[PDB]
Amino acid sequence: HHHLANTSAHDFSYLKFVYNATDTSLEGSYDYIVIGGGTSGCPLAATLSEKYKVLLLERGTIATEYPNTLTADGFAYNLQQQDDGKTPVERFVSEDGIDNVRARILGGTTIINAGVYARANISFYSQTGIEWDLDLVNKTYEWVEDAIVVKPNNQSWQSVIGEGFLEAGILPDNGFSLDHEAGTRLTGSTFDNNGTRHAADELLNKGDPNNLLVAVQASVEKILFSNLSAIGVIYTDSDGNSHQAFVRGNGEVIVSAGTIGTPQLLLLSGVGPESYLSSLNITVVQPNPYVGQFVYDNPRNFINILPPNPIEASVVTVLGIRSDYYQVSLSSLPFSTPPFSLFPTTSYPLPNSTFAHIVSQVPGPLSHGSVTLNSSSDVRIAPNIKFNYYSNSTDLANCVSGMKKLGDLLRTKALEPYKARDVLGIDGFNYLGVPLPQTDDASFETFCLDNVASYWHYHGGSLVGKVLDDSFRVMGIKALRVVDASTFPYEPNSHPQGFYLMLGRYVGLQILQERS
Ligand SMILES: Cc1cc2nc3c(=O)[nH]c(=O)nc-3n(C[C@H](O)[C@H](O)[C@H](O)COP(=O)(O)OP(=O)(O)OC[C@H]3O[C@@H](n4cnc5c(N)ncnc54)[C@H](O)[C@@H]3O)c2cc1C
Ligand SMILES: *[C@@H]1O[C@H](CO)[C@@H](O)[C@H](O)[C@H]1NC(C)=O
Ligand SMILES: *[C@@H]1O[C@H](CO)[C@@H](O)[C@H](O)[C@H]1NC(C)=O
Ligand SMILES: *[C@@H]1O[C@H](CO)[C@@H](O)[C@H](O)[C@H]1NC(C)=O
Ligand SMILES: *[C@@H]1O[C@H](CO)[C@@H](O)[C@H](O)[C@H]1NC(C)=O
Ligand SMILES: *[C@@H]1O[C@H](CO)[C@@H](O)[C@H](O)[C@H]1NC(C)=O
Ligand SMILES: *[C@@H]1O[C@H](CO)[C@@H](O)[C@H](O)[C@H]1NC(C)=O
Ligand SMILES: N#C[C@H](O)c1ccccc1
Repeated sequence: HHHLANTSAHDFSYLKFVYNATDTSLEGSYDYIVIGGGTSGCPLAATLSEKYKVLLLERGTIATEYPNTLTADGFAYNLQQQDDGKTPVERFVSEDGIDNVRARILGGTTIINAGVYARANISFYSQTGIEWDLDLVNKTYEWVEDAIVVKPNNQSWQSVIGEGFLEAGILPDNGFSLDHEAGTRLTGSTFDNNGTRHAADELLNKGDPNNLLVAVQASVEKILFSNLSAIGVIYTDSDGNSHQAFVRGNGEVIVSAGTIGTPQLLLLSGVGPESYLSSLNITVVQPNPYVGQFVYDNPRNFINILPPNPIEASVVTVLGIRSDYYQVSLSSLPFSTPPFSLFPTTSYPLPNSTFAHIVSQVPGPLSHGSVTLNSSSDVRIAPNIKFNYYSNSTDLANCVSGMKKLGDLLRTKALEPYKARDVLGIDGFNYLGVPLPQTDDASFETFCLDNVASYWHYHGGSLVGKVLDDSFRVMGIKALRVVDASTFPYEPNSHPQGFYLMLGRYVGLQILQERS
């Protein structure tokens, strides 16, 4: 409010200091090296560059190469596009069997995501026990929001869903608010009112162009070490040739390669569980039993309704929040090619008309799994990942509560106009896929287990309190930090990009304050 961004084209001014990793003149010594130009990595690198020489290394290319990443209309397209190793969406399947994606592009997952912007639940900070500078946290949210967050305009389906949330008892009406609070609200979006996507790469425009260099298609393969200290990285370019870059003096390497990429790189570099790394004949630099451990994926459960008259497609902006479930709905055109991981399997029925995807998210979650290496040498080979969905019964109980609330939502007068048949029950809707069950808990448990998908908000693998201290330093190693979604075991809110955008700059400011 007051400070929020305006509608405007995507600002690629920063491309004036973006270079192909094939350029050997980038090799040398910097004050900071940031690995991964994503949600946390971009504002971290921009912030550090205000005073110091920074090299940001990103394995993907620049978003201008894939224009459908730059509009709200292109959201499904990037997920429908086949993964050829260069596309901004990298496809994967967890060992649980659930299809999923991660970003491979400068800007990270903010370039492919659903655009929902929220600040962290204000209780999160005290829950962590970290000594946060809370005033600075809030100044930093405003720094991000001034650049890339707007108040969304009205969308007919979002307004329907918001009336339904309220009628179904998800109270109070919070109006327009960026805050994760119980009740129903319109939140911010990183899509602007013209549908232009804004993203973490635009925060590079706040860096000092004399101090910040960005290398794209830079695949960082290994952290180099010396008092055990990180001293640099090895990265390879798109032609396959290798390159080295180093930090100097009191500088530091920061890993911002995401929930999947950060544990992978730590393990490949010999930071990780001693018996596991020894089992792979990877030389142990720093034993730590928790690298790649405590990896979480909040479950998404859903139904799809097919209204008898067309509904307008929308981006998610209206949120229904309770402590035990977070709910939204997306409306979408039909398609004959599925957006990968929207549904949990490729063998899911295709919609022939417009549909509403009505969704609940389990908080936490309490179930967790791990990231392990698939290759002990090649960072381009994706690691194995398993989330163990619903292995914790509290998660299953919370999904049951969310699914019952979705039942309530389907029974509201707000959603009544979208039934195919004017009958009393919710079997008057036409469904794509499996409808909601029956009244007893056992049928809701079965529905939750069988039809789970990824919410895409996975986190963990390099936790504060396990791998990192409260300053995000890797314990036992000087000049090495981790800043991204690998760092916390629970969500900060229903939609975490806002927290991790903030976190990139905030830790950058903490580093600079430490320096001084
Ligand atoms: C489809 C989808 C939709 C989403 N929608 C929303 C939403 O609407 N709202 C919301 O709040 N959250 C959303 N999220 C979640 C949120 O966007 C992510 O949790 C968050 O962006 C993760 O930030 P990160 O910095 O941890 O990772 P990333 O943003 O993915 O950054 C990691 C970067 O590191 C790079 N990298 C990895 N390994 C290496 C390496 N070895 N060398 C060099 N570079 C490397 C990657 O290419 C990537 O750019 C969505 C997620 C997905 C998948
Ligand atoms: C980098 O250069 C190689 C040729 O040496 C080219 O194939 C590749 O597309 C370039 N990448 C970018 C991001 O410009
Ligand atoms: C930070 O902002 C939130 C709103 O997002 C507000 O509730 C809180 O009081 C603020 N905290 C401080 C320390 O200013
Ligand atoms: C590790 O190396 C030893 C030889 O030093 C060999 O016996 C063992 O099979 C190797 N294990 C792996 C997983 O490569
Ligand atoms: C906010 O976080 C606190 C502390 O973890 C939790 O008790 C509360 O339920 C959360 N509120 C919402 C609306 O998620
Ligand atoms: C690597 O991933 C493949 C999937 O293509 C899987 O079949 C294989 O078991 C994995 N190997 C290791 C060592 O993780
Ligand atoms: C679930 O998680 C909680 C907290 O982490 C833990 O106490 C419990 O043992 C786990 N398992 C089940 C089945 O609740
Ligand atoms: N992330 C996120 C949004 O909530 C979302 C967007 C599309 C489908 C499900 C959920």
